[PDB]
Amino acid sequence: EELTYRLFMVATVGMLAGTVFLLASSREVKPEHRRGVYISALVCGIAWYHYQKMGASWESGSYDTGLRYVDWVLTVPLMFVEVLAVTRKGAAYNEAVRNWGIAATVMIGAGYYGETSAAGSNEYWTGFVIAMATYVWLMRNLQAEGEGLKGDQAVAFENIKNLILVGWIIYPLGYIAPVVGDFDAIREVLYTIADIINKVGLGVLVLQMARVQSG
Amino acid sequence: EELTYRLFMVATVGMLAGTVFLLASSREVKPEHRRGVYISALVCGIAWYHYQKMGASWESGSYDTGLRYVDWVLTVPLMFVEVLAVTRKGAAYNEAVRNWGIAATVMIGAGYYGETSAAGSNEYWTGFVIAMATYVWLMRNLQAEGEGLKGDQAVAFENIKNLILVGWIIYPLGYIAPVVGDFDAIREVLYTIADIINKVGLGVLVLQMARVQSG
Ligand SMILES: *C/C=C(C)/C=C/C=C(C)/C=C/C1=C(C)CCCC1(C)C
Ligand SMILES: *C/C=C(C)/C=C/C=C(C)/C=C/C1=C(C)CCCC1(C)C
Repeated sequence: EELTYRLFMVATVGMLAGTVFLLASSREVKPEHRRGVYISALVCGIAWYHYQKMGASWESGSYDTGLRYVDWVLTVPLMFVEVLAVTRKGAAYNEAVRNWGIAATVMIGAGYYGETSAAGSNEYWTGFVIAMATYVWLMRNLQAEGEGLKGDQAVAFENIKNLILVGWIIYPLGYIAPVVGDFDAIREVLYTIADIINKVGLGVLVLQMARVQSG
Repeated sequence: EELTYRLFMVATVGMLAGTVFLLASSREVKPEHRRGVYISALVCGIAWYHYQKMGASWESGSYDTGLRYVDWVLTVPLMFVEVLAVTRKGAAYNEAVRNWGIAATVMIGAGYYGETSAAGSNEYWTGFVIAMATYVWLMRNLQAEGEGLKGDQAVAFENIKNLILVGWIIYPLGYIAPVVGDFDAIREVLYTIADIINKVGLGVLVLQMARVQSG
């Protein structure tokens, strides 16, 4: 139980560092590519706040699984937005933002729907199935987003895509874990680590893409 | 105590109502003038969320006074943004957003600094002066913003400006109340009512300006 607490504080500090790093480095890219960088720092700042609330809620003996999903419902759509903001602009950006944003919201909501039921129950499987399908629909969209890119942009986008494809697998895995057995304490540890890597990492890589686009 | 709880619940409903009204209504204006409407819906959505937490917190017995400031620090800057979204575009917008945003953030921060100390204390008066100066600077900026507007836009903007000018006076007044005397229960009530009116109201008027700009 102490490790779980300690990791919430480590994440708190990492998310803040990520936020301030990204805000500081935003001045280093051309204004027309800063949007993604700004949304990235926002994601990290939201996560910074929620990890503080998670950490307080854990050492007080009241730990709300709820606070995790509140974070995800905000940050997951925004993480798609970070990415779309460096791959698109104009009407096409506003369209993907709406369409992918809604899909990411539905994924997390289906998740929460299933999570708040008995594991193995019908609600649980329904949640999994609908979120998993939306997850797949999003990963496919993200894979399609790279087609047409050239040179250093293609390489920069390849890194953002692969961070999400590989890095986000742990979330559905964790959801499934407990029907396979007793993986409850470990899931909380792994998700925290994952969140730090996925949110600071993606910000960094969005910042790298924006620099490429600025040279 | 009971009225305060009651009002929290009413606010929660009112903020949600406002959010859905503004999102539904966003299709009725041209894409180029929707931004301010979208931010106004966001503003209402954030307050919806915080008022649910404020309600639940109030029922605890031990009510967290910081929740209010968490909402303000997010929403107050966004309200200035939703205003600048209908009075500005391009570079000017982005600059005003940064600077008025910072200013608004500082105002609420000073407030919080002073609110988290003894009433009458040194810390208290410092928070007040800094927040008030910043408030004054903002209102003076808001006033200047209408210059050059003609006809129906000048009228629509007069309404935005007067909602903020008149509607936000209650906040610093409530801050000073405690040093006159015992006003803790009533302040909560008045801030709640004010928030509904200022947040939903401003959204409606930004929508109305967007409609005017839409022809
Ligand atoms: C910063 C946080 C991130 C990127 C969180 C991502 C979470 C997911 C991709 C969750 C996915 C889920 C499914 C695909 C199925 C099971 C239900 C969820 C919500 C755990
Ligand atoms: C939706 C919430 C709104 C529009 C809240 C507005 C809050 C203020 C304008 C607060 C202002 C303050 C000062 C001018 C001085 C005393 C400290 C504050 C923060 C209460």
